[PDB]
Amino acid sequence: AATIRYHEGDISAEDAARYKGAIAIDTETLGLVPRRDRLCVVQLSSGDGTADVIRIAAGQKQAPNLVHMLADPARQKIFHYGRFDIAVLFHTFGVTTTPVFCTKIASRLCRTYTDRHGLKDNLKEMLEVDISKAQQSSDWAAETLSPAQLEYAASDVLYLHALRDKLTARLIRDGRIEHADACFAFLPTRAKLDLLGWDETDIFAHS
Amino acid sequence: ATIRYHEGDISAEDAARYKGAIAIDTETLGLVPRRDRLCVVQLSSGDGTADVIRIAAGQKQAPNLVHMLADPARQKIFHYGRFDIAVLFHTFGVTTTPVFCTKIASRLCRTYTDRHGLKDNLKEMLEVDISKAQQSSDWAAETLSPAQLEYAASDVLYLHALRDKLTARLIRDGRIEHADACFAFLPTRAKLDLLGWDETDIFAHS
Amino acid sequence: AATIRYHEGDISAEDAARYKGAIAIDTETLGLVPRRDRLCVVQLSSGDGTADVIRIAAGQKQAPNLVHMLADPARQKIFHYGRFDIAVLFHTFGVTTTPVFCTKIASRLCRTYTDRHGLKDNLKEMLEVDISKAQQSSDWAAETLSPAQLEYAASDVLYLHALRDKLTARLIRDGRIEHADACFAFLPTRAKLDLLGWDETDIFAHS
Amino acid sequence: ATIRYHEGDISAEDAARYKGAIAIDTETLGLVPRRDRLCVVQLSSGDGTADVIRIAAGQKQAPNLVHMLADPARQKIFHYGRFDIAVLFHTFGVTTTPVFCTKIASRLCRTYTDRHGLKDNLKEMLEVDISKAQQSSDWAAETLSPAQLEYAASDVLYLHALRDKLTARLIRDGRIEHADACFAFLPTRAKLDLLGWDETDIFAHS
Amino acid sequence: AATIRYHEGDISAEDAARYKGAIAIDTETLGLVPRRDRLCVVQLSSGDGTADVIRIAAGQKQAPNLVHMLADPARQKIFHYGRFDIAVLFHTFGVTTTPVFCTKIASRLCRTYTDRHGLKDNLKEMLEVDISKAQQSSDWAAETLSPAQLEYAASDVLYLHALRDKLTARLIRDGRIEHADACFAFLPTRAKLDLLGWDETDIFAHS
Amino acid sequence: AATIRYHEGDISAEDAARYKGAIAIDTETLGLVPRRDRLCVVQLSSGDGTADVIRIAAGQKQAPNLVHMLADPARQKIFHYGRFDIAVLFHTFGVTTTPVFCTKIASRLCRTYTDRHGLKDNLKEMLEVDISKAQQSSDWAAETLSPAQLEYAASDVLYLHALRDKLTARLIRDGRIEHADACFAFLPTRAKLDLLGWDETDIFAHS
Amino acid sequence: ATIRYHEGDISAEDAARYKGAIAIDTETLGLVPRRDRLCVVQLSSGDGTADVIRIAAGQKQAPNLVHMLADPARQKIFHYGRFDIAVLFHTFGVTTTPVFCTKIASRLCRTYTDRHGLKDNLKEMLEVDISKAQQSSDWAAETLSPAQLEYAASDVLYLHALRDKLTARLIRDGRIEHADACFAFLPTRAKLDLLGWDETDIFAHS
Amino acid sequence: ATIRYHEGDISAEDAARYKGAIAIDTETLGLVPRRDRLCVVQLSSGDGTADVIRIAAGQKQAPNLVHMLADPARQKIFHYGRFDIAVLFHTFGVTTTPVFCTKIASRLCRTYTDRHGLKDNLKEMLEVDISKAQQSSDWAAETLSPAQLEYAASDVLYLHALRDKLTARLIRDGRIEHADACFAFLPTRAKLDLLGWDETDIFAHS
Repeated sequence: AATIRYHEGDISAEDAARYKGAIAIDTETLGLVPRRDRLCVVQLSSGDGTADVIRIAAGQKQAPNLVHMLADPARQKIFHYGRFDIAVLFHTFGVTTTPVFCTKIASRLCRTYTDRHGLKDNLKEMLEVDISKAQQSSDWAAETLSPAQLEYAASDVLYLHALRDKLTARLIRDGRIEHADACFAFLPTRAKLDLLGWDETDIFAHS
Repeated sequence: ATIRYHEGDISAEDAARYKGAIAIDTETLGLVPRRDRLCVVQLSSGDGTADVIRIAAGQKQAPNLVHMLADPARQKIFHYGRFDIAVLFHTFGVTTTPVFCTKIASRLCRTYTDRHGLKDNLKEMLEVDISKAQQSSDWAAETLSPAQLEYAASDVLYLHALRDKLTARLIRDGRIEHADACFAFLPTRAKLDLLGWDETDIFAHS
Repeated sequence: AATIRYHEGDISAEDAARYKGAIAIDTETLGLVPRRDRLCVVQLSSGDGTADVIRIAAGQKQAPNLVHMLADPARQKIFHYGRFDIAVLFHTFGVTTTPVFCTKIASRLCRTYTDRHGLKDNLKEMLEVDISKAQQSSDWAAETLSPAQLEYAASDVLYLHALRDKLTARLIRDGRIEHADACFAFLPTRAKLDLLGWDETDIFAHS
Repeated sequence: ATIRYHEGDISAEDAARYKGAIAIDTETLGLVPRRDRLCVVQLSSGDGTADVIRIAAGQKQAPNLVHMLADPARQKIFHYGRFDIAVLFHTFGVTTTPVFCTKIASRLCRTYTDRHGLKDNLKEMLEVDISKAQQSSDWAAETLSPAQLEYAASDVLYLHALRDKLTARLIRDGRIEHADACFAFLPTRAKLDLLGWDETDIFAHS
Repeated sequence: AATIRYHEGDISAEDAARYKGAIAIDTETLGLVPRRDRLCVVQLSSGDGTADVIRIAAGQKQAPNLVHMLADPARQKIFHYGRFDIAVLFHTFGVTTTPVFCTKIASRLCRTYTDRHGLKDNLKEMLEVDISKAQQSSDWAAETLSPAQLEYAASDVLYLHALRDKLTARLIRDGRIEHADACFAFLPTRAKLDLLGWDETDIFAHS
Repeated sequence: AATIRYHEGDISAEDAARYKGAIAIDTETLGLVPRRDRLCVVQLSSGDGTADVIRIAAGQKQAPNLVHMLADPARQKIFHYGRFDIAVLFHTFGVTTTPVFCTKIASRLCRTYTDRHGLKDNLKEMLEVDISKAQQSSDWAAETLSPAQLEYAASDVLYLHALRDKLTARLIRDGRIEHADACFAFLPTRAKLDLLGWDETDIFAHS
Repeated sequence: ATIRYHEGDISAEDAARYKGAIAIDTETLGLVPRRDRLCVVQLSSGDGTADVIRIAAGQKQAPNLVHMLADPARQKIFHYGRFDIAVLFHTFGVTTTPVFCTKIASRLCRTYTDRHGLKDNLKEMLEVDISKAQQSSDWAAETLSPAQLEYAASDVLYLHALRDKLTARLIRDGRIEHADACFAFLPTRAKLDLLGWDETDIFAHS
Repeated sequence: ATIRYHEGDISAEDAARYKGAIAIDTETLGLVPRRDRLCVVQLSSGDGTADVIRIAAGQKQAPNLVHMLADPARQKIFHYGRFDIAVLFHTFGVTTTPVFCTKIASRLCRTYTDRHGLKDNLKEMLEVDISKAQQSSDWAAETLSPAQLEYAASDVLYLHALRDKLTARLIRDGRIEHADACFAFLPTRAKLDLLGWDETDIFAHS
């Protein structure tokens, strides 16, 4: 019945069964460099106002119930800036998350009247929802996640279905849903190119 | 006879020579598609001959060429297709598909150099020499010169061979799947450029 | 009698008849790239403390009463940074707005003691009028403009006659009215050069 | 006899040769008008001959030249008039009008190159070769050398022909009206430079 | 008896006679480019807590009582960033102000523990005096200077003797008084080089 | 019994005897350029909540009790950004401080989820301790240090043992203690290379 | 006979030639170790001969080479060891120690020049000429060419001599102790690069 | 006989040749005075001959040279004295005064060029050719080579003549008083550099 369902290592089968459709997802790590900074938390939400928070142990390389969800082509995974998380999940578990919807790419493609494409600003404008970023820069490898860390992790996925729905309607209205879908199809490759060593260059540029 | 010249569109007879992949480049009045009109489209089937099609100011149709560009059964090979795909969509409304880009391929496998232009690729990969002297000529000239026609043909005459060599390197070095995904995105990348995202990576934060 | 007169598609003939002289004008769009971001609103004021707000539909390419006002050489159009709006109006309707007075160019030419040439700062110093920029970055394509969007649109044109008058007096006092008038005569060409593809370069520079 | 040399001002007799447009350039002690004085003004009527006028330190009048510069009935042709118009206004108080600038014209039509200098324009458009060797000489020298006089004349001898070729390109490519509006603004752009706006586009936000 | 003695055109002989020693001085203009932006106000203080504020008219090229003070080698002129004001005064009146003490140069040479060398920060640290910069960016050519403009002009010179005295003691303590004096001797040339056309380059650099 | 024990010139033998293990240490100077800006204060703490504050006189080149502590290989010296202080101490006294632990290097090596590696931010996150930076940019050469300067100097060393202990545990947890120890072994050379003339280049780069 | 070629690992017999310091360089597919695989390791004992070891894709062991790299009794000499030490650790898991880097040495003593590459060092310090023509070749080629083998050997043949000359300069100019401390840190600097600190000095504020 | 070589200090006999202005330059181990020691001081009286003084590591005195440098009755001529004045103060504690700097003079009068180095000044102003080949040599060498001695002498042999030509231009173009004030500040500018203000103009806001 909990708003924040906590797991160690992997999601339970009962909680994975809550996800009959799209899966909202984010991760927390020790930093922005996957080969240096380990995966610490994976958080998920089915869009019903509750979330799963999964603590990932140091050195952990399998999470079979979660990994099946990530690879399942029948269920879309929704991220805000999936470029990073898709890379972290491939680096850690060897899974290519697919198919994906990225609300940051979607924001860039339809919220053409602003330069503010972060999650907090998207949720404020599109949903009139306030989230706090205070815990983004904390030690996510802690043995005991703090109440504030659990709040942040859950709130970071609780609103992604609703945000995707609003941005999808804007993309359809403004004629860019096809462009968005092509971006989402390339996103796992973009993440893998980062891991391989092209993380600071646009492969489509001249240089 | 190795450079077949056409006004406006390739003939149906010459289009029928293209039984497989189509090497393609364009020439324009500059690097800004909405400012700098398409002036030439050049094609080769990889048999050592080329078709050079001169495009008129204001021309909006080229039915035989457009059918080739849209034909999903025949790959189109470009060097830096990001630009030409945008120009072709801007001019004719056609989305060229499917594509292979030898510049993207070069960037993904020739990791030991920063020289990814066509001339350098042709020299290293094929020992073929081309001259870039006519690159900055007036492609809207009333009469294209013999030097211009030779330059335009040379930009397409070797793309099948270059594609094959770079594909072998992509296989050897493990990046053929990444290259194919880049090629699948390339028409969208070109369309995003036309809409004013030309100086930003849509996959970056900004 | 309304302070904010609302129109769909075009201004009414009765309201266009209010403009016996200069026309204060601005636009709202989906962003700063005319070939990508459609025109959404045109707002006008005759300088009497009231404004016309005209919602422009997606795909709309004619607005005959408005376009006649924009092209009428007998009535000056007053913009703050007309470089953008003149381009948007030419892109959308094919009209070359003329003649124009730009209060941003005027500010740059006479308010030589400051680097703050935006509308809010000009209105504060020159008129002791406060305006809020909160709604500048909103979805101007909304089917129902919000009360805050209507306030912003109206306030954005309500003070331009008064601002033009103050800046004109400063330009005369400080000896730069001729320079300003030459800038205003070039402004439609500058806007058209942006649309053609020179939007990021000064055509008068070496490169 | 093809380079007519004058001290201070052109003679009335030689000014009367100019029945139409006046090609014009200047030489100075550098690129900062309030620091670097005007040293030479060079003119050509487009007939293959030039007038070279040497300007003295502190000279504030040149009545025959100033009458030509202000005469609204005769166009003045410059390559990058933005600079010379400023120098002439700073020195003599004259606003040169009306003007044609071949550098603005080049930027508006030679969209396929970044080379908009005079030497490159003359080579592409006219197959005329000029040498820039004396560009960085001391133009305030007590005696101008034959090389300096040849350089100064060559900067004006071809501007009518270059104007005509670039005008044809502006017609072909649809930008003659934009060019004319730029020329109408150019004297104001030059005056804004003298006032300290030389490093900013007055039409930008900043 | 006034704290702020106002003058039009030139200081009176009676008020110039108050200055038996160093003269604290600043100017106000229409901006930072002397050939474009006219001199509007010259303000002076003898260090006794009162100031002279002299309005300079458009086109005015003489101010004989003031100019004698500026040129008088027997009385030091104290500026905060005299590089600018010395240039403006030479451009306007043809006078080379000498000798000078610049409290900004002095601050840079002895307040080596901070990057904040403006007047407000110097007065706060060295004298525990607060001044407001609100009126720095105002129209100084106004026919009627506002009460706030008069306050700003006076406060800008009221504390310069005291600031010079504190910074002089620091320069002596820390061994850099000779360097400071050499900088002050070069300052009029530095100002003149700005007017001539070297305003954006250090003449002592390679380029 | 004092929380802040004050010394002129050198620490007393009795107070040096308090340091049976690691020595927390910082300095204050007239600025960031050792050849220009003299050493003014050395502050130490044994980690018991009290500190020694030693005023260094102008021109002073010996401090034998302090220098013995700095050179003693049996006692670690703990700095936050020791690169600077190690250089200042070598420049002033000729002593090579060794061995060292730098909490800024340690922070950069383990607090990989943040870009905020200053002392104030480290103490806030790692210890929930607040310090004020108000007095960092003050005149540290004053004959009479102010109460606020004494507070700042003491608080700057009071928490370094505790910070070192927390960061050491993080470095061990995250696998980078060996990297940190190698950085600390190079740190005196890095400081000396700064003094010699390589202060603006990484000697390990290509250029 | 002066270039001994090996597949995969140096032979035990040839490793036994190395009684003292070991000059070493590598060749790769580019400058990003996790992207661009190790292709060649080249060694010299300083006797005018070299061992060139070609490394296979996916190769993770080279026992004789790794024993040399880890042997604390024999110094390894590199020019810009920061890169090669990282590549060797990434590929084989070995931490090369102890090391001398002639590029660090050059930066610490050749204070009158910005030219710290190997070719310039060899020319000034030894009057030895090497050519960099094969620097940007495909080092993963199925067969390394004679030019590639000569280039690879020349990169190690002179490092003992260069080390000796630069050591003399470090003694003369007072920086040998600083150099030795840099060499002691160099393996850590290389490991920090692999972890993503490659564009930051860990000793700076940021 | 035209290059008189000295160890440590000029002889009293050769110092007595200098009855007027003293042309002077130095050579060092690089551009950072506290890192890169003074190695050579070269002087000329303007008579076509030079004194070259080799400076030892750690040398802190040179009494005859220092007396010349401090002598207020004899001007010292440098090209970019900002550097050498700092090196001489750092090494010997002497404040060289009074000075003329031909690089400052060049910047104040050769307003039509960005080429203010010595070689370019000597070529334009005197038609004298010097070669910069030894600029980046090891000036702390145990034996200075004939090429080094020729380079060092050539840096001072023409400074009187260059000073005279640039002074004439400063007179012509109205900036001799500004130049003299710059020269009066130059020793302070050099001392501020040594104190860490070397990358900032003390007269700027920051």
